[PDB]
Amino acid sequence: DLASLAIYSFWIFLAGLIYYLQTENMREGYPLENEDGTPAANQGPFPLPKPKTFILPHGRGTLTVPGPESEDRPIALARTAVSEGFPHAPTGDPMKDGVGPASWVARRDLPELDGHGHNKIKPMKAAAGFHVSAGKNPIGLPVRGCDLEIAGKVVDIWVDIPEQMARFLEVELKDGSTRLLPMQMVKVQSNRVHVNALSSDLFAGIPTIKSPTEVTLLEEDKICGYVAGGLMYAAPKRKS
Amino acid sequence: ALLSFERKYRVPGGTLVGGNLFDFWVGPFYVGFFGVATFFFAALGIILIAWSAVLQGTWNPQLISVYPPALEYGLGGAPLAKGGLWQIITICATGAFVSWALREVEICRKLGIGYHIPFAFAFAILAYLTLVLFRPVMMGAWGYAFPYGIWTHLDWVSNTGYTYGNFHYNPAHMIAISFFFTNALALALHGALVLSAANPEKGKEMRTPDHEDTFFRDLVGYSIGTLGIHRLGLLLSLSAVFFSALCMIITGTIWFDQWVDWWQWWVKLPWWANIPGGING
Amino acid sequence: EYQNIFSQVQVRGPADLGMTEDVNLANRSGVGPFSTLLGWFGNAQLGPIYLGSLGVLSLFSGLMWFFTIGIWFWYQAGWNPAVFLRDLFFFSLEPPAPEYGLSFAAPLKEGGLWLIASFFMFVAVWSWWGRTYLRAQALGMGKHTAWAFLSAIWLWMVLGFIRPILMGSWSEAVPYGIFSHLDWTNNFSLVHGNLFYNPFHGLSIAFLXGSALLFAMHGATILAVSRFGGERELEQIADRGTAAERAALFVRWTMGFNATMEGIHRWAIWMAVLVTLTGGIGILLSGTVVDNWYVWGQNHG
Ligand code: BCL
Ligand code: BCL
Ligand code: BCL
Ligand SMILES: CC[C@H]1c2cc3[nH]c4c(c3C)C(=O)[C@H](C(=O)OC)c4c3nc(cc4[nH]c(cc(n2)[C@@H]1C)c(C(C)=O)c4C)[C@@H](C)[C@@H]3CCC(=O)OC/C=C(\C)CCC[C@H](C)CCC[C@H](C)CCCC(C)C
Ligand SMILES: COC(C)(C)C/C=C/C(C)=C/C=C/C(C)=C/C=C/C(C)=C/C=C\C=C(C)\C=C\C=C(/C)CC/C=C(\C)CCC=C(C)C
Ligand SMILES: CCCCCCCCCCCC[N+](C)(C)[O-]
Ligand SMILES: CCCCCCCCCCCC[N+](C)(C)[O-]
Ligand SMILES: [Cl-]
Ligand SMILES: [Fe+3]
Repeated sequence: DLASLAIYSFWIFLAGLIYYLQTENMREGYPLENEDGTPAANQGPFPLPKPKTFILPHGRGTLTVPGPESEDRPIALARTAVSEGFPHAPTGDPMKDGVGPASWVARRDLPELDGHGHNKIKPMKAAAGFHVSAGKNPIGLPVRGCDLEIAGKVVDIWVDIPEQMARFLEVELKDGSTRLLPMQMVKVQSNRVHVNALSSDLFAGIPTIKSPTEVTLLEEDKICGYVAGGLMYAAPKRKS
Repeated sequence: ALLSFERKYRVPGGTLVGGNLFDFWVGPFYVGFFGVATFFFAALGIILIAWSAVLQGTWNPQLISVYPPALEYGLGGAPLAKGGLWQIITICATGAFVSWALREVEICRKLGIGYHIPFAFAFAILAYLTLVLFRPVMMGAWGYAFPYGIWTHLDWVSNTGYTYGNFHYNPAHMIAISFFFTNALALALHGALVLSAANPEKGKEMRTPDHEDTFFRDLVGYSIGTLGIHRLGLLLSLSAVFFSALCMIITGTIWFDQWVDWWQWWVKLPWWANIPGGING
Repeated sequence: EYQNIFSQVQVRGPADLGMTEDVNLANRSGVGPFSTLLGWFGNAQLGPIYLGSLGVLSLFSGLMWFFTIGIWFWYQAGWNPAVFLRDLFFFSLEPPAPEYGLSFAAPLKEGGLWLIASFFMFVAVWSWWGRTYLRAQALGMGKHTAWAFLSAIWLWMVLGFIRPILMGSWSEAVPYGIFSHLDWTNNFSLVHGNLFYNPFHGLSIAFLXGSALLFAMHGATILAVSRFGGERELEQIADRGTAAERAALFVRWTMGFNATMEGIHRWAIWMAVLVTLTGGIGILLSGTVVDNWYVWGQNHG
């Protein structure tokens, strides 16, 4: 009957819909590779999709995906076993090298712009009209490491202008340089900002930016990543 | 085989138990100690399900059902053939669920990310445990729990529900429903908004969050933002399940009469209880 | 370990009047206030809203619908404010009796009103639909919100308009009432022989529950990778960074398949819209084609 028709038709449409959805999520990271980077033989059931092209705003070119995938960076790792499937140990300092939970991605080395083509993230000292509206103002507070030692002082907040939120703490170190700290990775407290992921000796190791008033996408990933890696790698110096 | 960007992440470490013993992958799947446990409780639990099917006399999956003990056994044990299999299988289901959550924590640590996902997943384990463990214990028998079968678990919902009249009138049910509905609204909106900005009118450049925020403000006068929407979705759906377990823990324990009659507390409020007219009096 | 569920600091700048593109700025309000309460969870900014002809038309008839219902609730309450507050859940505006069939000749006290308020709702909602399409068009955005909205309109249209017309009577439609629309629901299921045997019901439940699972995961993950700027769902598409890489690797390592930053939002929109799309078909077939989902289920078809 008509309802039996309805439901087979649906289960067929549902099967094509999943196929569509499945191939749409192959647009990054494919084709699969062997651990040495050659293409894997078994690529799975579904084929790759017909490439699509995004038009990046502000004359920033296009992106076509799926496209050629190069890491565009060096990976400091060696095999630990003779067969596929095991970990790859770092061959240097994973925090410096940028592997594991400290990884970054070779993103454009330009800053994300807003709808009007201006830098999306500015240090508050250059963001006209912007102030702390609620909560504790971190500017001026000292920054503490997971080893309970003091590493620097907050000298500014870096703010998303179109989204109106704090994104980085600009921290001043003992030598006078500053670094950005991911705001998602600090605990602002009444008398200090606490950073669980870094001991104090690792604060100078945070990647630095090339212009004091702008941060680029690469820069964002390198900084962010390095801070997350300390969770795993700076654990030889952390108490409760 | 590895995703094109994946090798730089398959580093040692992050395990909770076992050190570097189960620190490896099989295909795309990370194992770890709790991968092993998951597979153990899952494989063991599956065997007993097929065993239950031997005794029941059917292999049709639309008929295999594994029922809890009778109410008569209370909160004690029962024979394998008459309710004990549900007891083992239930222990295994929990084992497989909790090892799944724990294995997700291990995956999180390697990757250096937040623990939000297993935390969210733990609310669904809460709901399951309310139905098969917390509610039966308080009520005094495993019989009050639901059976493991496709269509028979649907008979439990209908029968448990209809025992208190229209279950619609459970006030926690109502709240739980609402969150379930709002989450779907918010999901369709979030899905549509991202896609509508990444996939604009043909020939145009990609839009920006600016566009997304302008679209909401133009439409309802308020835009929650891009961090707010994920805050909102995690929170909407976690509440939905929470009030589900809650509507269900109070039913048969502290409220066992019909749920429509609970609303009479409101109507008998003394300052209007005897005013004539309207629907009541 | 801070969890990013609330903001620790709030920053404020000038009110954001919004992108312009092809929008007629004569129809944007003043920026409303700034909610600090809202600012811990999301944006502090209220307004500006955009109202044009379709806005007023929708908002007008949207209120006319609401008022009609509440006017009849006072008449039911005999105009006593105390009775009103007491039996508020119990009042109900009901569709015309079966006798009147599909005619509009029904008396006011026995339908008619329901037909008035129903029409006002019908104008309000379709107005609002065209508003979501036209608001996107002005900003040059895709029409995904409007097509997804159409899937909720589907179910609503079926429940109170398409299915009544097919059954031959306005009486089949849903009443206007808190406890009374609940009862219509239970009843509907009983008369058609347990909706749990309707396969579109059980699918629509699958997607309901699946949308809670999916938004639970998507939200948890983006929070889990907001330390890498993941909440920035869009530039991560133009230029995959580590947030997108590790979010993909969580799901590949946990359960074996792939999710791109854009790709997972296609899961979102479809999981959601399928709730009301599947459900609408199940309610539409109920009583038009199928009298008893248990008996239909017995013949499996
Ligand atoms: C006739 C029946 C009654 C009624 C009686 C009941 C009863 C009885 C119950 C509900 C419950 C619920 N009902 Mg009610 N309800 C009715 C009408 C409705 C209507 C409606 C439109 O009218 C709606 C929308 C709802 C909605 C809901 C929710 C509030 C809730 C279910 C979600 C939940 O608990 O998830 C929680 C999720 C889980 C328990 C799943 C957990 C998954 C686990 C952790 C992992 C499983 C993995 C699996 C094995 C993996 C395997 C596959 C692969 C191998 C990997 N009810 C009618 C009036 N309702 C239930 C509830 O609140 O439960 C707590 C409940 O007990
Ligand atoms: C939550 C409140 C009620 C209840 C009320 C309902 C109602 C009402 C309905 C279902 C529906 C379903 N329920 Mg039930 N359900 C309950 C608890 C459970 C539990 C559990 C806690 O362990 C499980 C595994 C299931 C499983 C299922 C599926 C048979 C089906 C679709 C689920 C779905 O899409 O989810 C969302 C999840 C996803 C989209 C992710 C993928 C999940 C996959 C498909 C799970 C398959 C499990 C498989 C059949 C059994 C396990 C494999 C084992 C190794 C044997 N229910 C409790 C008691 N359930 C619907 C149905 O059609 O049933 C016939 C339906 O109408
Ligand atoms: C005792 C009752 C029966 C029952 C009878 C029904 C009936 C009858 C129906 C459902 C429906 C549904 N049921 Mg059932 N169902 C029961 C048991 C359950 C159980 C369970 C026990 O666990 C669950 C989880 C469900 C789950 C579901 C949902 C999947 C589905 C509704 C989808 C939805 O999003 O609607 C919510 C969304 C809408 C109704 C769309 C609204 C769109 C409009 C445009 C909104 C306009 C708002 C208006 C302008 C007001 C705005 C006000 C302010 C401006 C904010 N049922 C038992 C078996 N169920 C529906 C369905 O699809 O069935 C297939 C349905 O009609
Ligand atoms: C809390 C909000 C929602 C939620 C969230 C959620 N679910 C999650 C997660 C999160 C955040 C995960 O991270 C995790 C995951 O990996 O998702 C892909 C998961 C998950 N949610 C799942 C299912 C699921 N979630 C549901 C619900 C929800 N999940 C909530 C609505 C439901 C519903 C509504 O019924 C189901 C069925 C899985 C896809 C996965 C957990 C997989 C897992 O634990 O695997 C280990 C166990 C096995 C492989 C099998 C063990 C077998 C048993 C020993 C024997 C069978 C016993 C069982 C009781 C039989 C029951 C069947 C009958 C009742 C029909
Ligand atoms: C404070 O007091 C005042 C008076 C100021 C205000 C108070 C108002 C009150 C008390 C409001 C309360 C409202 C309530 C409780 C509303 C509840 C609504 C619910 C639960 C609705 C549920 C479902 C409705 C559906 C499915 C409606 C569907 C309708 C349609 C699909 C369109 C119908 C169209 C028809 C019949 C055709 C119309 C005619 C033409 C020519 C198109
Ligand atoms: C979901 C509803 C969200 C809240 C919508 C209310 C915000 C309206 C703001 C308009 C106010 C502008 N005005 C008139 C004060 O100048
Ligand atoms: C959709 C409405 C949700 C709004 C949530 C409002 C909650 C207020 C939270 C305040 C806590 C913030 N702080 C810093 C004081 O902890
Ligand atoms: Cl609420
Ligand atoms: Fe919003």
